[PDB]
Amino acid sequence: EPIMKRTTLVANTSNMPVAAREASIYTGITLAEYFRDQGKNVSMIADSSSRWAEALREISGRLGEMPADQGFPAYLGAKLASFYERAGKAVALGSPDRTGSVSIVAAVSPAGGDFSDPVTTATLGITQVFWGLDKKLAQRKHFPSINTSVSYSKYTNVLNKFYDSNYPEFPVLRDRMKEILSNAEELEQVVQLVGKSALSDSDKITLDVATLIKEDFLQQNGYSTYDAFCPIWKTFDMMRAFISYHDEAQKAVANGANWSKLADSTGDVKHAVSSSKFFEPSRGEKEVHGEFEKLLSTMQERFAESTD
Amino acid sequence: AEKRTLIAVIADEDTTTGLLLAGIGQITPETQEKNFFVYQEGKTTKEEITDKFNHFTEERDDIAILLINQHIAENIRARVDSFTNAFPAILEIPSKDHPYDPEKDSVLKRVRKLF
Amino acid sequence: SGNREQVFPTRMTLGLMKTKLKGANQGYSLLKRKSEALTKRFRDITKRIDDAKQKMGRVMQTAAFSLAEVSYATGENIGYQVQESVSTARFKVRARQENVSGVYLSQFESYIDPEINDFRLTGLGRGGQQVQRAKEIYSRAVETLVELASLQTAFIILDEVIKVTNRRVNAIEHVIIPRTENTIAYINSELDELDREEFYRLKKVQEKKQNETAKLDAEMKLK
Amino acid sequence: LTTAEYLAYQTERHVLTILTDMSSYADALREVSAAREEVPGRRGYPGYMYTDLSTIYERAGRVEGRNGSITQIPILTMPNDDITHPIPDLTGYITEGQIFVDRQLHNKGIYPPINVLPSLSRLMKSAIGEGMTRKDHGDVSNQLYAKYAIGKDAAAMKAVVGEEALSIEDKLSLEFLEKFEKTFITQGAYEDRTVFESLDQAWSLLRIYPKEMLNRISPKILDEFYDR
Repeated sequence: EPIMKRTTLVANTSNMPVAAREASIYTGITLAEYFRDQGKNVSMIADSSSRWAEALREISGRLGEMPADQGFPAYLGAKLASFYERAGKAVALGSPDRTGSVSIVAAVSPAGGDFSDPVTTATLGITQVFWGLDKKLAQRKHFPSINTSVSYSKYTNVLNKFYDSNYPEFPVLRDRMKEILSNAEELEQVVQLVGKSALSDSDKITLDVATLIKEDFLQQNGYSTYDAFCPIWKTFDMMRAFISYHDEAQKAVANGANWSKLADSTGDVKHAVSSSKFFEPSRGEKEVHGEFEKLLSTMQERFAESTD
Repeated sequence: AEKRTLIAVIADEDTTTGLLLAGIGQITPETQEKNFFVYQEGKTTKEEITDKFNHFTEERDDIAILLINQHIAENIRARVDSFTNAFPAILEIPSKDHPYDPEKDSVLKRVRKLF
Repeated sequence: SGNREQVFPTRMTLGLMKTKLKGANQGYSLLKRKSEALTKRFRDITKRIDDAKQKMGRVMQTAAFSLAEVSYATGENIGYQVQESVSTARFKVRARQENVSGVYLSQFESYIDPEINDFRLTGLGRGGQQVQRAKEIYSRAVETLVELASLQTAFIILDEVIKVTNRRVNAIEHVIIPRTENTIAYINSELDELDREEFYRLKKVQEKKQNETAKLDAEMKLK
Repeated sequence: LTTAEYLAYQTERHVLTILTDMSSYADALREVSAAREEVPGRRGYPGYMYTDLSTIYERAGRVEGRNGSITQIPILTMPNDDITHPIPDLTGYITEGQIFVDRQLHNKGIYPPINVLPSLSRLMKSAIGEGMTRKDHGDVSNQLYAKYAIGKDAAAMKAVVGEEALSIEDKLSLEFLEKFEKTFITQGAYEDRTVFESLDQAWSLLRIYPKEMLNRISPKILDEFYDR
């Protein structure tokens, strides 16, 4: 079935009047609220709340109001708050009892490529989830190019209840990956001045595992059939596989094994972990999970063999 | 580079004999050469000594160290630059017929000057 | 005034240059204490060279005495009989690489040949003892040569590291800091000042307009 | 703060005041200022909020005639993570010290991600003593700070000179930093540690070091606590 039966669009080009630009967000969120009141989980996608903020700035300019910062109106944060907090899960008014929600998924166009612009600064004080941009990943064409260091989600704690029911180790593996990425990020910023000569074998494993993560788990094509939509079970299994790679590599190197020899002898399981992303999600959760379990068992066997 | 035994081109005849007794020389059937030059101190020309030192230190590709035991000025002058790229061509100043005083040792002089 | 990056003064560039300055400062300190470790090892190796010079001289003269004693045992000098045994080498410097203070120093390791030792198989029985003394002397001299090679490599590495640290202290940081100072203190302050002047002129126009309106209203109330 | 003043200075309670999101209050203050056609000051924030933040903050402290007291813990989000921003700068002017929450610690999974190297309590020395917690509080805190800084420096050199090229204090410092950050700083969101439990956990962390270079602990306290 077409998505259009689920979707209504609020088209507002840039050449339309500024007041229509300002009212676009409000009419869209009111439609989202109306469909939330029917007990339907409805998602609102705002193309650029930065353009909405610029519309507010232009209107305040025509009104001769005193701006706050970089020309933006003083009530910019108040307006973004009054828009964003129209989102949460709710018990719809009236009877019968029902529950709906409005997931506000609002994009922001940065100014000068930094978070110094007032729109993002006001947004960060409201949004629980902020998927920041990384021009180092964007310029190197590593999509979806989300800045892991500065992006955050305050819904990690709330989602522990969902994870415990479905994927018990998901928060643990997510924290493990974040720790690995941060440690390797500081290791890279040291290396770029010093070099990779003096690092311990464990540091080399951290760097290689984080590079593998960035290239084969975080990076997503989006235009490929195998990876257009990575289901949550596939994502969880991939986190399991990557964390298992890191854990077995660290355990083996702790037992004296040279990292170069281990890497050359386990390039096969490294390629298996890398190509785990190529599994078609359409094959079903059962088949994909079974094949991920096969991959994990193969990795454990291979590392047990090569550690001796 | 490949391992090699120390050459005694700029060492004394007695030092060369001692190195040969220890086994610090290997033959080169490709050109009928040897890993250690003849220590003809007082008989070979200074230019010949410099040429042999250059061949051992530049022409040779093995990792042979060198002996400059009480070397004549033909090697003392060259030692000011021959120390660069100490691999595969290492340098040293063993004892010889003349006493191995550290005054003429280029490596010791550089070490002291760096202090 | 001073070295400058000649960069586009904006808040994004200000933050970029602050991060660059912090990174360069921490890199300067990082390489400074790396160079401290390297120069500590360098002084150690210089001491080893200094004393090992006389140690190796003593060992060389011991080996020469032992060889000449073997010659006394075997009548005439070992001479050409010894010289003709240059077919194979009983001692060699095996290749090695020891990461001394984070630098891959190429310290050669002495390794006598375990396959053949026939170069001393001639004449009198003291040839074996002379060969053993000369082999010990060769091992000592090979240790001295490995220490000298380590000293040379460490000198090169320490010179490069100290040059980089001095460059960071004197040019890189001392130009990034004036660039950041320019950016913020000059240009961001001037932009804020121009915004202040424009908004104050706006307020003056608005207040004079509203004051004229209030005066007109008071006048028509009076009339 | 009016409620805290009432309680502490009339009911004679000890009142702790947590003012979370001081930056949001500053944004609201800027909005109110620009509503009165005032021209914005530095970074769009009006130039007079040092006075208003001072009025908020100074409504604290203990007083002569009342047994009550007010302790304030403002919580402000640094925009773009800088101290030079007007809000953290003015708060540093008016308040004694600051606690730092570090993004780097947060990404590593450490909770609370409190970075203790920059965080400082200016008048901490008045809260610690013999009749005030335990006699070893000050020097244990000092030793923890020193060994943590040494551990961070040694972690910097771990990737530059190598693990084996470090000094014995640095080898101890890497593992001290590990145990510190992921056992002592890392405290559960519902784990309530009394000051004495935290102090003896700090001692258990400090028991790995030798006598000679626990030099920032007084030898009396060190010889009474470290050796058993």
